[PDB]
Amino acid sequence: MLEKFCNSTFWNSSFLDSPEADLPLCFEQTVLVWIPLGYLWLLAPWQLLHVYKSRTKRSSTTKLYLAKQVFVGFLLILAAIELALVLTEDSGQATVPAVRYTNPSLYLGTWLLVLLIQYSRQWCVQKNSWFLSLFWILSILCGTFQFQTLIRTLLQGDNSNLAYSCLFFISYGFQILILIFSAFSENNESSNNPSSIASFLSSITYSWYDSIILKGYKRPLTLEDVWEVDEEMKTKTLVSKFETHMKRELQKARRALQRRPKSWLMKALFKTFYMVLLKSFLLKLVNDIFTFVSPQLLKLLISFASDRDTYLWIGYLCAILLFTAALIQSFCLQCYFQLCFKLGVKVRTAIMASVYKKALTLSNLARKEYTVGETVNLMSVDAQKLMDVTNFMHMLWSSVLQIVLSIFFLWRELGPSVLAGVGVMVLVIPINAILSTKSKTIQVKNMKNKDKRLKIMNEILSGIKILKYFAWEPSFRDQVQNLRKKELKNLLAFSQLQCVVIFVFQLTPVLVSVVTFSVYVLVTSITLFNILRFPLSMLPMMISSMLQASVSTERLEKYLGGDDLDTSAIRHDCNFDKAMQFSEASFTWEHDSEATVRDVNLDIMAGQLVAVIGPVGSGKSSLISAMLGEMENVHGHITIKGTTAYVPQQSWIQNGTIKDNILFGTEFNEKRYQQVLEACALLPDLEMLPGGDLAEIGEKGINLSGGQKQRISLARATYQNLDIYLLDDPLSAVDAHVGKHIFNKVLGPNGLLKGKTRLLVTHSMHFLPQVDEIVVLGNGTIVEKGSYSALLAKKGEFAKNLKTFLLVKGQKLIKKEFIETGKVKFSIYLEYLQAIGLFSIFFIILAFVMNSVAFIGSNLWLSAWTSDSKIASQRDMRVGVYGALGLAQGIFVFIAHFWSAFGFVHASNILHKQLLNNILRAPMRFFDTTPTGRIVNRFAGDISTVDDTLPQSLRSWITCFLGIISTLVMICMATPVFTIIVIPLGIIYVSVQMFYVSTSRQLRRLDSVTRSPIYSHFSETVSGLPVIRAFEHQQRFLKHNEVRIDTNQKCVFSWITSNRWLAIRLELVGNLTVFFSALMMVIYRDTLSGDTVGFVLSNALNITQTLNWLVRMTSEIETNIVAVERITEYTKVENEAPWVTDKRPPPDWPSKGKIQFNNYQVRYRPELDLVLRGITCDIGSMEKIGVVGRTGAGKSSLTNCLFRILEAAGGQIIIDGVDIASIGLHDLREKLTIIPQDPILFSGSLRMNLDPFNNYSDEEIWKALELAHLKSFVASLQLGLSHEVTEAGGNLSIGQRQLLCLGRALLRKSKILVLDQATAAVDLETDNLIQTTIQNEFAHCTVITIAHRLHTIMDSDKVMVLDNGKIIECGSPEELLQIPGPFYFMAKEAGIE
Ligand SMILES: Nc1ncnc2c1ncn2[C@@H]1O[C@H](COP(=O)(O)OP(=O)(O)OP(=O)(O)O)[C@@H](O)[C@H]1O
Ligand SMILES: Nc1ncnc2c1ncn2[C@@H]1O[C@H](COP(=O)(O)OP(=O)(O)OP(=O)(O)O)[C@@H](O)[C@H]1O
Ligand SMILES: CC(C)CCC[C@@H](C)[C@H]1CC[C@H]2[C@@H]3CC=C4C[C@@H](O)CC[C@]4(C)[C@H]3CC[C@]12C
Ligand SMILES: CC(C)CCC[C@@H](C)[C@H]1CC[C@H]2[C@@H]3CC=C4C[C@@H](O)CC[C@]4(C)[C@H]3CC[C@]12C
Ligand SMILES: CC(C)CCC[C@@H](C)[C@H]1CC[C@H]2[C@@H]3CC=C4C[C@@H](O)CC[C@]4(C)[C@H]3CC[C@]12C
Ligand SMILES: CC(C)CCC[C@@H](C)[C@H]1CC[C@H]2[C@@H]3CC=C4C[C@@H](O)CC[C@]4(C)[C@H]3CC[C@]12C
Ligand SMILES: CC(C)CCC[C@@H](C)[C@H]1CC[C@H]2[C@@H]3CC=C4C[C@@H](O)CC[C@]4(C)[C@H]3CC[C@]12C
Ligand SMILES: [Mg+2]
Ligand SMILES: [Mg+2]
Repeated sequence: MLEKFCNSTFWNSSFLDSPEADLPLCFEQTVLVWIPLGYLWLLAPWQLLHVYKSRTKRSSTTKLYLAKQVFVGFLLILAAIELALVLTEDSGQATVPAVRYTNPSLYLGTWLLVLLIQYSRQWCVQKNSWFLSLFWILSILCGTFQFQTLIRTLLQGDNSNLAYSCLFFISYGFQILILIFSAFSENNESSNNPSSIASFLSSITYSWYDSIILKGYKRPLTLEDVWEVDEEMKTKTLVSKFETHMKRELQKARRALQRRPKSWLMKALFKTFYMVLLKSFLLKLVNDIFTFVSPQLLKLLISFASDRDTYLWIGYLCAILLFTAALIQSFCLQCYFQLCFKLGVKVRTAIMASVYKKALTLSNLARKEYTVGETVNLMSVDAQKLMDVTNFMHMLWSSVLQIVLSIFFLWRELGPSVLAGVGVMVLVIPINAILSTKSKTIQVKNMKNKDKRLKIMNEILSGIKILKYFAWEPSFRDQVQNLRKKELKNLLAFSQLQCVVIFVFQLTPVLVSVVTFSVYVLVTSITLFNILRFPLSMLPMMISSMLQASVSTERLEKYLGGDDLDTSAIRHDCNFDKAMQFSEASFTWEHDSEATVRDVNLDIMAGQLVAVIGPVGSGKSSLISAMLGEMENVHGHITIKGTTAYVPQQSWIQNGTIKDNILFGTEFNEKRYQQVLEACALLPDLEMLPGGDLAEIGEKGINLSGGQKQRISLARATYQNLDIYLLDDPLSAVDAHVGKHIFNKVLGPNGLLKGKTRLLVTHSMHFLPQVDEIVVLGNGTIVEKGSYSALLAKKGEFAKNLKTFLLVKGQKLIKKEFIETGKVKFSIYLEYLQAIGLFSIFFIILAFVMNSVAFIGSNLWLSAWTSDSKIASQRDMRVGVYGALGLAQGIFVFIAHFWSAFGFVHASNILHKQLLNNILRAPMRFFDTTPTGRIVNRFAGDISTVDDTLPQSLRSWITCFLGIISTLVMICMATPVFTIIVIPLGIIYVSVQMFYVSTSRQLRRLDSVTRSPIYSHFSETVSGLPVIRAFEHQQRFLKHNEVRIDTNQKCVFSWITSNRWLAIRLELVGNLTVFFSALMMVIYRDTLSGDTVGFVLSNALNITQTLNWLVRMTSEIETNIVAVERITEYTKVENEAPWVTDKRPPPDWPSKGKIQFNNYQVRYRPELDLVLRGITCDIGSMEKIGVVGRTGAGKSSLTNCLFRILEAAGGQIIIDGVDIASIGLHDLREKLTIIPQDPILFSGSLRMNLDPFNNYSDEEIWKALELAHLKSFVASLQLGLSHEVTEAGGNLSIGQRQLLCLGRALLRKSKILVLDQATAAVDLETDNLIQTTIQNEFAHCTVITIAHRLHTIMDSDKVMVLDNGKIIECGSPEELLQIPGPFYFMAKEAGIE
């Protein structure tokens, strides 16, 4: 009874039938005033409860909030006085309408709830939310109509409720004012990111990002200028949530394998993030619905102009509806896209952090498979592939929806003829199936080859000094080139298959459209067909994305399910009688191989210093590692009471100052720091360093000697002040004086650690009498355990062994990475295109043009065939000639794509070859100054970007440009002056492009400079896992990674937002221009010719869309070319001396050994000082000489300068009358042999490590191995010589590694040989045997020995001593011992005389 209540008519058809239309007022006084109010009411309580949940604190009284409350209150007072006037009018003995009395009460109750909502919000972080703004917008849109009819009525006649009309006008004015005041948002004393504090109208258009883009345009950006991320998007929250879900899923899925890591990391990811997958799904449906509604509005508008007897308001209503629909669709799409992209960033960050966290606790048997380079791949290429699958996920289902709905409209117009089209769709299926199943395995092969290449590259970058000392560059260059060739061969086939898929996808719709009407027997269309082809053109991108993502997900899931390390063997009982107990323990390094340590049982009380001695390969370090628990238990248990401290045999040094390394995360003191430095005799050397204590060290202690590194490690261990100390040979690199001082001042009967228990493993019998108990290990088991005197009395093996024995100047090292500032130089473009090949470009451009001309000719043929040719064989031919054009355009887009694939690969090949070749020829300063993180980043991320992203962008751009050229040519076919409307549009589109490019490019560069500190930190942690796990400093080594990941996330999020800002601008501009063009033709409704206004609209839409796409394609191209620009920098680095020069020495150049220095001077860097000065000496023919000096004197530098690693700063060195500075580097480094101080071994097999040239047979290798005392161990191995060695030679002990190095140097049989501490970790027996071997083998040679053990140096023709780079004494050892000097005192300290 609506009519009875309002005393009016529900709806009159003739009311709007007149040219002037006016809907009934009571309809508006009801439905229009119900929608807005109800929305506010039935939504209010839920938001009230939400505000109640998040009630934390009250903000200050913002002037804006007070003003808005005052305005609402005055509106409420206006409603109240209107109600009072209504009551007064009704009091005059009359019957007022029900609506006139109910309305004011409804308005009063509404304003009251608004006041509460506006107030309650004061307690929330966002003062203006979507609720009120949407309510205001709905109220304005509803009240527009009422105002229209009311004012019309007033114009017709003033005899009405003028007071009512006036109060309604002032009320509508309040509503407009309130909305205006709402979009404003105060700084709310909030200096954080303005993302949180943002009005809804200012948050749907990204108006809060204008400041960053303005400052980027004014001046180049800076890392400090990017606002920090939101609280939720930090690393810790995602890490915790994903860790919980992944652990639950892994625990659930591990039980299945028991019935037999099967299938997970897809359920866990879905379960962790399933809110974000719902909002995007909801938005996609709305976007699609608006996408299908808009064409109907356009068709109705174009049909309006067909008849000239229509009304006036139809066109304006259609234009307004079109504008509103386009705006809403744009806003929904942008939001949907941003949601998809952000979840992509969240999942990437979670994966990276989880991978790093898992890397800390992997078992040895599982860590032997994944090295540093392989894992660095998983946290770069694989994780990035997962970032790219989120954008094309919902479009899978969305495509099927749009296809089905569009097909329905065809059936409406035509009949079952369109239906038959599904048959072709059925065929499209198996073809994709066969092509995809065939292309999946190629990605796996490519991933494996990339893993191998990076594994080789990392070790190459780590071992640069030995490569140069040995001149092994070309072999490794060829080794890398072969793998690159294999990888490119694999990638080519994948590119071809992608081209075939694209061809099929592009060809199918044309034949479908042809066969739609092919069946003549049977019985805007093309517009929808074209629309329908849009969701059926980008599917190949979807297919590639999910294939790559599936392979990545498989390889990560395999990695993350690795075995842990068992710890239920080392019981930490604080309540223990002593401090160490072994109940017949037996541990093994491998899973189930032979037990390295067998049947060990011993116990040592607290405060006892015991020494562990034995032969090479006995198993001492294995025992200490078992104590740490790095081996797999087999039988027994070990009880440990207290903490532990570790001093590894291979010293590990971090990056930073010496003070930071010594502290190792501890409160700085003064009464203990000084004591530690002085006791470890690290004081004199520290004084000589350029920066003193605050001197930068480097990545692996490159800027240090061996003794300095060992003493730094010992000082750190003694400063940390733990309970149990496990020293593994800490007095090997130092000489007699320093060793005696350290033993008498740090660890011994009277030292710093006089109370803590000490367990030291040693090879020298000098400090044995001052110990408490000694143990002699043999074959992994204890042979004899007793005190010094007892063992000597036993007359056992101990007696036999003893009888045989008797910023200021140079603090800043690493320079900050230089970031190009400004535009990208055209030289980069010229270089890249030149690599692809100029001729190849010509063939493609010509082919794509043929596609366009055919497209144009095909469209012209459509135009001719339409209109019935101005009113059946001719018709049959006209219908028939469509597959010619379709097949033509398909084969043209095939040749273009196919031809491009061959080119891009050839370019990626040339670029990588040039980069590798140039990097391999840099000096040592560049290698020691920059960490390996930057080089690895350039070798992996940029190469992957060049391989993958650039082609697609470049192919896409050429399509768009030719598209406009074609569209422009078609438009200019007629209406010649129409070309003018393009110029203002061109300027408008160019302007936004020349304002967003500056910020987009600089954000890209900043991202690729903040990505390396993540790789640079993952390499120094893996190398020092035992120290970290022994010192229990694990929780500290994760906050650094979290910070380093958050820094990169900060740049990535800001980049994605900038893309959205540009789109919402370009789409708005296109909407506005399209709407403006449509209205003008509406005004000219009487001057139209043959309704030509029909197509003038269709053309405008296509033009704007292509223009918008191009302005988006060009920006991407620039940001991706930045990657090639960053690659190019490492191609023009300073080079060393020429490898081979015109000056060529004759064969057998070194017929004798007559090295003769002459006042040699050398400095390591041009900024540092001189390390060698006044060196004048002579080496006689085939003379055995020995050089001995205190640590830091420079002996290693002296023997290093013979290989031209450092250019001479004055003076010259001659070898048989031929100055060294006049020959090629490979003309000298080739003829000499040297065994470096630090033994470094490559990966692969033992044979490859012995000679990576295949120039020797097996028999000579066996003989050389016998000569180096390695026959027993090698023969006892399962595989004779094909045994694999882990990276950095972790599969062998130090003694075996040194013996292997000696055996390797024993093969080249050169003329000049130099020893550099070849017996550092070798027992005296083996030392004597190898000394006899060297004496009997290198008789016809010149040998230089650098050994701190004077036993070997005793027999030599000349003995040289060094102190600070200056030779002090020189002469025969007998003369030096006879005359009281430094050598006599050194020998007396050694106790040999
Ligand atoms: N990381 C490892 N992986 C596998 N096997 C290993 C590993 N380290 C050592 N081994 C095996 O254990 C043997 C003994 O090594 P270990 O380092 O314990 O001996 P060591 O006597 O302490 O050596 P050194 O005297 O050189 O310090 C090796 O020869 C090798 O067979
Ligand atoms: N790569 C380097 N860069 C800069 N300075 C260096 C570098 N290597 C060494 N030095 C400086 O030269 C000093 C001597 O180093 P060097 O290795 O030549 O001494 P050494 O007496 O031969 O050592 P050791 O006796 O332990 O073998 C170092 O203490 C350091 O001050
Ligand atoms: C407040 C805003 C949103 C209103 C938007 C619509 C406005 C511009 C429209 C709606 C109704 C329109 C009026 C309808 C009828 C007449 C009578 C005619 O003899 C002169 C124009 C005049 C007076 C129109 C002026 C423009 C008008 C007021
Ligand atoms: C829907 C929202 C967004 C906008 C509403 C605009 C409405 C109220 C406007 C748009 C076009 C207008 C019409 C345009 C032309 C005429 C013809 C004239 O002789 C009488 C008024 C009349 C019939 C107008 C009435 C008001 C009108 C229908
Ligand atoms: C309402 C806002 C949001 C959009 C702007 C709509 C504009 C284009 C509409 C609103 C009112 C309209 C006018 C209303 C009345 C008339 C009188 C009629 O004899 C000729 C058309 C003319 C002159 C209309 C032209 C178009 C018009 C000005
Ligand atoms: C199939 C492909 C490889 C054919 C080659 C296309 C060439 C001619 C195209 C592709 C990308 C284009 C570049 C894209 C972006 C810019 C930045 C702009 O500020 C100047 C023009 C410049 C530098 C373009 C020059 C022409 C260009 C290099
Ligand atoms: C849809 C609309 C808002 C898009 C219009 C593009 C606007 C944002 C662009 C187009 C031209 C641009 C201006 C072009 C030139 C200058 C002069 C320079 O010294 C300061 C920036 C300034 C003042 C630019 C500011 C941004 C600008 C006004
Ligand atoms: Mg050892
Ligand atoms: Mg040395």
